[PDB]
Amino acid sequence: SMQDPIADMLTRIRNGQAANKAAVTMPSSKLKVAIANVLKEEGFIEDFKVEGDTKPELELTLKYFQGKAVVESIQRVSRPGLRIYKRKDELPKVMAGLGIAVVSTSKGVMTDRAARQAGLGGEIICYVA
Amino acid sequence: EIDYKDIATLKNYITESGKIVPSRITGTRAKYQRQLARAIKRARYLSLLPYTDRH
Amino acid sequence: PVIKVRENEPFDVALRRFKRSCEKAGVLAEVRRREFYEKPTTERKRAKASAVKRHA
Amino acid sequence: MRHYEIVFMVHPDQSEQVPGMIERYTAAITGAEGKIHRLEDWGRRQLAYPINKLHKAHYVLMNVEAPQEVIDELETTFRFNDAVIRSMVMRTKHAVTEASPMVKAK
Amino acid sequence: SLSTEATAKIVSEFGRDANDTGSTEVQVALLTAQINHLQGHFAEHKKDHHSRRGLLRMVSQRRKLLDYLKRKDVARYTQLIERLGLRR
RNA sequence: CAAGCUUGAGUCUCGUAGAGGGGGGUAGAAUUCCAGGUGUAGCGGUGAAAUGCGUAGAGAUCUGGAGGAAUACCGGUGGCGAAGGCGGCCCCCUGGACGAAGACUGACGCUCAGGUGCGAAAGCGUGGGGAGCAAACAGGAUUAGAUACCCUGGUAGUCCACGCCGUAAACGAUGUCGACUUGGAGGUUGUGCCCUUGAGGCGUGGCUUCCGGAGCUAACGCGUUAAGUCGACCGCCUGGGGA
Ligand SMILES: [Mg+2]
Ligand SMILES: [Mg+2]
Ligand SMILES: [Mg+2]
Ligand SMILES: [Mg+2]
Ligand SMILES: [Mg+2]
Ligand SMILES: [Mg+2]
Ligand SMILES: [Mg+2]
Ligand SMILES: [Mg+2]
Ligand SMILES: [Mg+2]
Ligand SMILES: [Mg+2]
Repeated sequence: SMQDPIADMLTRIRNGQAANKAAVTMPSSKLKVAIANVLKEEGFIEDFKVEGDTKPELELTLKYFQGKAVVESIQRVSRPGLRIYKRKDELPKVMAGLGIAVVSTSKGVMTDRAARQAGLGGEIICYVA
Repeated sequence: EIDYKDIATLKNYITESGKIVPSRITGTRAKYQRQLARAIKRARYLSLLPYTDRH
Repeated sequence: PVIKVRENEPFDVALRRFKRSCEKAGVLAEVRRREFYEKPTTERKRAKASAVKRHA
Repeated sequence: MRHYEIVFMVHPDQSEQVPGMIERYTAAITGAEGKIHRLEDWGRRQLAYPINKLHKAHYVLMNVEAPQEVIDELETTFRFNDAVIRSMVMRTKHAVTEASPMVKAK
Repeated sequence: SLSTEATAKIVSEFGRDANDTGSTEVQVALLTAQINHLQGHFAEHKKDHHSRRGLLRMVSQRRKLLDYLKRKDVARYTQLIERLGLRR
């Protein structure tokens, strides 16, 4: 079943990028929007849009640099089957710092760098590079 | 539309020996070749059509 | 196959007409097939093999 | 109520019982709140192949709308009756009242 | 399966109206009626293993619906089982 | 924890295709047998034979009858089923799938150790049934031998009822459910639309076959029915032999 909506969003991005698709649409959620924000603010996607009221649909405009997709790798870390939580000092850095780790902290969803600056820890949602 | 009573139309889809003619020869649709075969068998039982070219 | 010899038609033509009626009805083919027992697995294997051959 | 197309063929030596059979069959259907839509006495007809050393037999078509109880006793009365050499009751999705190709080919 | 007239009768008896067809009480009663009717079929046709699989699906579906109603409204469940004469 | 929400999952209405299951009828071909007509010296079988059958009249042919088992053609990389498997025709009882349009319930869902049920053939028990086929067994051959392959026979068994057994290369050698990712040609089964239609034109679902792109793979190959990209849960593997 649809037990992991977050891994689905990442897979929709991953497959869309591989299929040279201009955009990817999926059923929306606050958490999907919070991740979409971090992806846009770090230049992994162009822009995101939430259409509808009763059945919200999140659309993400994919980014393509030159002959290639911007998102090289996008993997789910913490998942329903095994939750990954890290302390401020244990926070992981993707590509030795050249990539981002989406962390869910007490003060919201942000990058590994952001949480490190804010002295926070949390659930490691995904790795993006 | 197909009926065992219409031995007029039925006689076109059976051979000289009484055998049902395959869809590959008659060019009929799959759904209706099945409907035909049932009608030919229904008409055969009721002695409206023969089984073999002996009787 | 029931063949009726026509008026002023030679015997050679009537026999050739009969041989073609038997060829059409598959007389010798149905006898070859029924001579010996064939397992359901074997007739299913033959049907699959012939369907593959009917692709050129 | 279900729809049925009954076809029974009577021995030619008993072709006189046929009107009496029709009267009785119709009475059992109408008696059980059932309806009769088509009835066609085809009379003596030539058989495609012989059945019980016979060539020719009396045919009767019937398109009925009746409960499964009277259609069951109709099926048994055909087995029990020696006059009926063959019968076939076929369930139909809807009632039919149109000249069958037997009425039309004459 | 269960007749148009028989199904409609159950919908009225257990539903909020004639159109409240999805109500758990309606659903459980429609399954109860068919499970009970089929008892007669499987008494004569004990070797009908294929149809029995479909009956067991009705039984397992009823159980899942009954357990759902038990946690959502204990009173509505207590009434429903007493109304159709079932333990659990 | 509380209240919801309708997209997941169900319920309802009308239909559609199907060897899906259980029961009861019934039909025509053929084999064997019995009974009779005609007929006369062979038939049958094989690589060749012989065993075997036939002057108590076979085989061949025609007619009548008994009985069992299986359903030619249709028939199709056709269809249905969870798998095993399911095929003449008719009815009765019944399970599933799919489509169209709305309405209803409101996360009721997915998976599943243990548990439970089903489960080809052979085999087992009791009573039936027994035409054909045929383990065993007998005879005739082949061969250096021939406990075989071939031939003539033939018992269990194969068939039915009720129990049992619980296994197969039980295979797609591919666990189930869900989401996402270029295409081409067919087959099958729904349905919306358009024409003067004794057919086609344009869509939109379910299933299925061949080919193939990316990707994947040790390769072979797989390729929207994945063996691709991901997630949930389960089963299982850890060198060969021993086992
Ligand atoms: Mg049904
Ligand atoms: Mg016979
Ligand atoms: Mg509501
Ligand atoms: Mg036994
Ligand atoms: Mg032998
Ligand atoms: Mg024994
Ligand atoms: Mg095993
Ligand atoms: Mg390739
Ligand atoms: Mg391929
Ligand atoms: Mg070892």
